[PDB]
Amino acid sequence: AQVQLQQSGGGLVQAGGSLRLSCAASGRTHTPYAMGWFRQAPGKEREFVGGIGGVAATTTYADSVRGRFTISRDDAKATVYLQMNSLKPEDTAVYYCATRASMAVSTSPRVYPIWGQGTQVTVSS
Amino acid sequence: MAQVQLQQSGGGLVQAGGSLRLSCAASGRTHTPYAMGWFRQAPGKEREFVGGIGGVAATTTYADSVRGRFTISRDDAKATVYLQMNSLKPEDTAVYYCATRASMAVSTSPRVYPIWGQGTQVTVSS
Amino acid sequence: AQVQLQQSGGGLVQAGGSLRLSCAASGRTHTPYAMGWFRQAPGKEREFVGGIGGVAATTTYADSVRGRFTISRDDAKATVYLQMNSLKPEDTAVYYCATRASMAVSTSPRVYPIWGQGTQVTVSS
Amino acid sequence: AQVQLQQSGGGLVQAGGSLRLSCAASGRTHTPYAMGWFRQAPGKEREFVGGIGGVAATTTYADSVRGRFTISRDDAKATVYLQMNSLKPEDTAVYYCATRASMAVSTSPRVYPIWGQGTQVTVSS
Ligand SMILES: O=C(Nc1ccc(Cl)cc1)Nc1ccc(Cl)c(Cl)c1
Ligand SMILES: O=C(Nc1ccc(Cl)cc1)Nc1ccc(Cl)c(Cl)c1
Ligand SMILES: O=C(Nc1ccc(Cl)cc1)Nc1ccc(Cl)c(Cl)c1
Ligand SMILES: O=C(Nc1ccc(Cl)cc1)Nc1ccc(Cl)c(Cl)c1
Repeated sequence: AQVQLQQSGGGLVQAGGSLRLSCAASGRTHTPYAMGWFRQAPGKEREFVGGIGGVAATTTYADSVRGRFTISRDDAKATVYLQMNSLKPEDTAVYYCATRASMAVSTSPRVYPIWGQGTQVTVSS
Repeated sequence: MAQVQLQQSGGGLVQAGGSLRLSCAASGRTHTPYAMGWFRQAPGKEREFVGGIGGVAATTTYADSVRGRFTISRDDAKATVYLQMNSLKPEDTAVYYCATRASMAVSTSPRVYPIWGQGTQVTVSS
Repeated sequence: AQVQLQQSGGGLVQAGGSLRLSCAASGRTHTPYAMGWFRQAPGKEREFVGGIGGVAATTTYADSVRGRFTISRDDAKATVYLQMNSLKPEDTAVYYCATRASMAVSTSPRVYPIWGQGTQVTVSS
Repeated sequence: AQVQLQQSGGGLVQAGGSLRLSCAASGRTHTPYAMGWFRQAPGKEREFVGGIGGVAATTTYADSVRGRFTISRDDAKATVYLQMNSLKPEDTAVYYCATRASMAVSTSPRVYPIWGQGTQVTVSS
């Protein structure tokens, strides 16, 4: 692979809690390229959460996470973050970052050829 | 005695085009929907608004000169607000301050914020 | 009410993670005086965690936290910090700082007349 | 290439004042590896100030700073701090942090391949 994505920072929190995930990229990195966050809960397909792309770090969000989750990036560290607030039990899933050779963010996981390892996030009621 | 205390971290010297993350950790009677504003001040210059975050939905606002380069976010449970800087320029050199007030509305005037961080130096070499 | 201690910095940490607590002193402060750190889990008495005192900022630690926790102090801010690393569930507890009119760090809570209000630290695994 | 360190927080202080420097590590970090602090005044070569290393986080100090300066570590944030107290004008210098692929602390700058950018510190009369 041209690029390797290493994820950090999940765990188990109570409803209303916060977590921050990181996705550190190494290899032939290019920070304007799209980084997507996707999650997969038990029994479900990979659902798009949000993405970041472009020379100006523009973000886009799924309806179910807007306002609560925030995506950012540190260019010099080649790292993209997913800040999660007001967490809900329904947010429980394995979270993945993924990237592709385009600035454009897509909702389809299938157009991202490069995947991080996944991080479990679990939210108690 | 203040009702809230702001403790700033991060900063330093980087090259033009570099990146930094600044942190502003709030303690005491904290209420995370209240506005947190970032201001900067370079030696011999007036204070100026950088950007801010506020509201239940974490709405952000920025000065024109930093839009597309700086991003503000918050971590409610750590009661901490971050200012992510990318594509840094010599022009961005200054002490950076966070500030807060008992209102969700982000104001661009420093006068309306009664509570201040201690500042952190950011130097961007030419 | 000769010196008062305001704590900061508690909360939920994931197993293996880190947290810094703060204890700020106000009033007729003497930074060479001993600041003790103690914790209490439900169903146990306040047990000594560690402490700092003297002009040289000498420290001492309970066996179970040595290597993992560091105490330090900032004289101009009249603040003492508890840096905690490699946190595990056994560390979950309400954590207190305390002081006394003496440079000697005592392991007994009874000889400290000044207490901070305490903060909860919860670790899940 | 493998780890970067970013230093924070220089500045002016009065004699008798305190200051806290940070050294944030990023990349393929290993937190028990040795991080040394050095200082250099108007061209004199970097003299050792202190270091921290090992699983149990052991600290070592130069004679000229012991007691007054303290080093600690936050493993979660891959950051090392140097807290400075009772500062005096002879402490005026550029301070650096450095790291190496070994737990062992050494007093020689040479054996640390990785260098922070340096922070100025100035202490007045
Ligand atoms: O590098 C990246 N994305 C990326 C995005 C944000 C940050 Cl901070 C860092 C890296 N993508 C990339 C690079 C090369 C190829 Cl071939 C492909 Cl297919 C993708
Ligand atoms: O608490 C805050 N702001 C704040 C904003 C964001 C975060 Cl993550 C955390 C805290 N302000 C506040 C609170 C009380 C008073 Cl009196 C005043 Cl005057 C201001
Ligand atoms: O001041 C302190 N402790 C203290 C410790 C560390 C720092 Cl950084 C700052 C302050 N104790 C004190 C002071 C006065 C009295 Cl009467 C008594 Cl009874 C205790
Ligand atoms: O990681 C480190 N040091 C370090 C020290 C303190 C903390 Cl909190 C975190 C990290 N060194 C390192 C790591 C890799 C390489 Cl190749 C080299 Cl050459 C050095």
